[PDB]
Amino acid sequence: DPGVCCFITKILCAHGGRMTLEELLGEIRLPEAQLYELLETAGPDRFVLLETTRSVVATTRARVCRRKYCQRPCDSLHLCKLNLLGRCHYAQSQRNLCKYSHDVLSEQNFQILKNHELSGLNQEELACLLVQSDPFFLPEICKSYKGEGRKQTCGQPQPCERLHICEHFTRGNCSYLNCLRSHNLMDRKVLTIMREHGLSPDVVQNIQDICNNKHAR
Ligand SMILES: [Zn+2]
Ligand SMILES: [Zn+2]
Ligand SMILES: [Zn+2]
Ligand SMILES: [Zn+2]
Repeated sequence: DPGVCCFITKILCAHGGRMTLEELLGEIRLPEAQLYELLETAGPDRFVLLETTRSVVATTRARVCRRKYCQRPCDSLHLCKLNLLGRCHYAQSQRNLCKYSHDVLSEQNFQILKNHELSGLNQEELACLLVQSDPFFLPEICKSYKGEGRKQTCGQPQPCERLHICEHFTRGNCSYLNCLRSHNLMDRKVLTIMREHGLSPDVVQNIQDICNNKHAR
């Protein structure tokens, strides 16, 4: 019923979603070329390789459902976003119930996880993977932001609290060679907003590197 529990995915997700190639090699006990074969077969939509001496950042094409009022059939995951970010009160309150599933390993999600080679991961491992992969988990992007070096139509009378970043870049589909909108998630103001939303700079760095990878398509 479940798919195969993937050694490489398992190890990366247990180690925070990124490891150096040298670390992974030590864990898997293979010659470098044998590991590269495994990584290349899964492809860049699952394992991002970069120079950091190289590292591997785990990702997935699995995404959380974006429908307002979903009914079957659906090919996406159904779960509580805020919960995976440690930001859902219902994880503490006994008053009423969250409308979103707080169990990523639900019957409903089972087949989707299998379709994406994610069987045999626990909720902590899945959350690590998803939060650095699905743009759904990012803070809102400012639609008033048109690009760098422009008098912004936002920010008055009160400061803008939305990210001044390219939304398409975060979704892996910015088609500009020289985009006018920032692709720099590691900017200090961005990191503050990410942090408040529940994303640490280390998580954002992984997101940055995954998005850089997709932009280089
Ligand atoms: Zn759905
Ligand atoms: Zn919830
Ligand atoms: Zn703004
Ligand atoms: Zn862009």
